[PDB]
Amino acid sequence: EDFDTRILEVRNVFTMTAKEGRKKSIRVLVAVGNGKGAAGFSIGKATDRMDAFRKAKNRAVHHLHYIERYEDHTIFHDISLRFKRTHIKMKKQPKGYGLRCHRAIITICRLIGIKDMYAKVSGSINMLSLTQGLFRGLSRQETHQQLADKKGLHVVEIREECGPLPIVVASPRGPLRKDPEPEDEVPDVKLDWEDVKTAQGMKRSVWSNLKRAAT
RNA sequence: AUAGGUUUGGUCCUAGCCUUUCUAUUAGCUCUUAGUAAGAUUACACAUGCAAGCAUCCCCGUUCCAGUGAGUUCACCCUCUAAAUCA
Ligand SMILES: [K+]
Ligand SMILES: [K+]
Ligand SMILES: [K+]
Ligand SMILES: [K+]
Ligand SMILES: [Mg+2]
Repeated sequence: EDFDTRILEVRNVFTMTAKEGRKKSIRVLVAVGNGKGAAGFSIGKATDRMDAFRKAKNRAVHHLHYIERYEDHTIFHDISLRFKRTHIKMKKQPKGYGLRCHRAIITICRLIGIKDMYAKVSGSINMLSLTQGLFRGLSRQETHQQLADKKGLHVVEIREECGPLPIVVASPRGPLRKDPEPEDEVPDVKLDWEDVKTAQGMKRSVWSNLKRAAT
């Protein structure tokens, strides 16, 4: 009773049979989630649409991921991934930002319990790949605690709204290293041109930052 | 772009086209009030009226303002140095 189901896609797939010719089947993608991190998805197939809905709904609950939510409202860090030909680039956002993402990601996020996030889907906009990719990235996100333990260092959060106050969000449960992490003068990191282009005010889009209903 | 529709018996990939947003002109139909802003398609031809005077005569001004977008890297910086203002 805690879990809620929401349809993502309904497709009329067809095969050819010797006796009848075109045989119509229903392929249904559904996502189930209780809103507290536990969410899954499944594909249900049946000649009747009701049977397809049921099969997908009941099978999705046996394939539940657990999503680590930072402060139970957003992701811990920005996740960029490619699943097959679909690119999903998700950004961590502050409280009150909303779900500025593809309608399907909005639906899945509400089931997971993420309230604030931005995501841009590029490449193929296949619904199967998007869902499978979204759950792949969110499942693999590293929490602040896991980072502190791996690095043996404090994770200190700097917030602009709190000035210079150092907020320690995670500390290493084991021994704390005494050597500071080597500060590379120039980071050899791969930058997304779309990010850099926006930061330099070089991106004019009439469709970006349009006023939309509360999500 | 938070995207959407569309190739096929069907699936996936790629791809073009189109949809949704925001402005400006024109057309159809329709139209109550007030304030404000803006306002020939045409460097085609133009009836008529007006748009430059001032002032003890000399001078000064009419080389400005206003208009248009035909032509088109004459517009910017540096160097140098006329005219002009500082009786
Ligand atoms: K397309
Ligand atoms: K009209
Ligand atoms: K005079
Ligand atoms: K011109
Ligand atoms: Mg001189």
